[PDB]
Amino acid sequence: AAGGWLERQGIFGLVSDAVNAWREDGQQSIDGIFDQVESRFVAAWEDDAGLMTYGE
Amino acid sequence: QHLVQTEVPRKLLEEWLAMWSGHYQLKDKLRVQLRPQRAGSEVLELGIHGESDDKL
Repeated sequence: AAGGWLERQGIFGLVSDAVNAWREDGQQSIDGIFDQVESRFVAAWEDDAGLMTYGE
Repeated sequence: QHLVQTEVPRKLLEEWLAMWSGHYQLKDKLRVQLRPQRAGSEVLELGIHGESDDKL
């Protein structure tokens, strides 16, 4: 179910791109690459979930 | 962010009915009413009203 969501939202696309770039660049530290994808994921999840207080 | 339950206003049907009235070259501006069919009822009435407030 989570995979379905990541696919639809383009996050799995970002992951594929990230891994390909990592491989092409000689498999150096994934720290920065991972951080960037994680940031996009968090933004996308927050947006789609409709995150707000109960009051809101 | 908005809830799914707030994404569909009465005005949307009014816009469609304006498109409709436009095609059929009718003059009467059609208004949409959605209220309990009587006071305190869980039964609802969707009414289409003309400029004279007649139920069409």
